[PDB]
Amino acid sequence: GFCWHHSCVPSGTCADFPWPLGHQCFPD
Amino acid sequence: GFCWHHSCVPSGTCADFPWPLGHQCFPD
Repeated sequence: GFCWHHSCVPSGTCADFPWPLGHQCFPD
Repeated sequence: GFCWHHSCVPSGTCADFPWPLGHQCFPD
């Protein structure tokens, strides 16, 4: 997961970012 | 901006993260 700007997402989250990141997941 | 997985997206980009983080943009 991670925390951004006062909210967090859990382990195993993925999200679509602009390129060059594209689809990324957040193991912690 | 936002850096992850050896890449960065530029200032002024956004992404949809799961609740509760939701829709966020990346000032730097």
